Amino acid sequence: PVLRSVNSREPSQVIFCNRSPRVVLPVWLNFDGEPQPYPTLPPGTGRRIHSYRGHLWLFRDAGTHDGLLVNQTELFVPSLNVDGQPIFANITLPVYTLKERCLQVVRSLVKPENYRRLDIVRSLYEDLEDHPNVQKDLERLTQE
Amino acid sequence: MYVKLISSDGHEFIVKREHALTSGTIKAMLSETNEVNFREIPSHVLSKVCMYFTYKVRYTNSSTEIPEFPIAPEIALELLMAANFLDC
Amino acid sequence: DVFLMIRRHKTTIFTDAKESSTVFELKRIVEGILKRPPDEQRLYKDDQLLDDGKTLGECGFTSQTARPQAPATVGLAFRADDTFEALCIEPFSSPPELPDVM
Repeated sequence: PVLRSVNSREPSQVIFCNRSPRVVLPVWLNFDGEPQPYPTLPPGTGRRIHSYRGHLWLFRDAGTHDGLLVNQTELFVPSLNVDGQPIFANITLPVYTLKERCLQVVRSLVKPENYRRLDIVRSLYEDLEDHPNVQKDLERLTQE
Repeated sequence: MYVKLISSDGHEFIVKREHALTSGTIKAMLSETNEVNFREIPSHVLSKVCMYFTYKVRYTNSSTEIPEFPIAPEIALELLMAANFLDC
Repeated sequence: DVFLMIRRHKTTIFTDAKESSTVFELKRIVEGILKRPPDEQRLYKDDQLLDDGKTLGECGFTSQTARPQAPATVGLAFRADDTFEALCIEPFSSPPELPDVM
């Protein structure tokens, strides 16, 4: 594949800092390019973790898998440390489109089996049923 | 430079043109003078859309911590339909 | 900075200010949109009335209560023919009942 961590074996110190109101799910793309879930971070918390150079990380909402930003981007790759200073991965809420934010709220209020009992266009049923997932966004990143 | 957005029930919302152009649909409509009338969007929904424009412009390309944009359950569906039509 | 909705009958204006900004300064920008004099403006804070010299922080408006995503409402009335109007803000439409699926 393309989006996959590199088995560098070069230690790199990182602080996952959750600066979002969401419960954050750290996801490590293993050397095969397959996402691997890691322990979650509650909102407003930070943990000093041990990763390695060239390893790919992405961050999601633990409950909804909504995409989150890290250091203003989507993918975070640790770099070699300098002066014993850790690398800060600042996880932040994106500025969602109004539509995507609307879909998030609706998805949390209506059971998925009852999406199609709402008074909306059929095109919105498909949008509501198109839940965010890591595999979806990896396809976008690989092709670019 | 301001633009007036008028809801279906008669309420009038005056917002900056920059904020209004967040919506691709409004941009085409804007180009009366600097006035747009929405026939399907009630006032309680159009008021929340303008809050999104202010929220969108405020926290876009900013290092300040981004807060959650609040959407009450009562207005969730109507905002979704307005958002889908407005492409914002 | 603070974000507020200046409301007057069926007229709502979205604009930003600061806790240090004074009531008279807010009346300045109101003239910038509505083209009306500050002399014929009467701002309100929950039918409490606001003094031209006091600041938004002194009037209770705060950055945590005046957010971009949830601006703080400010009443407005105009003095027509040397007679101030009474507070009359048109309420927004009420949302419908919540479907059972919610």
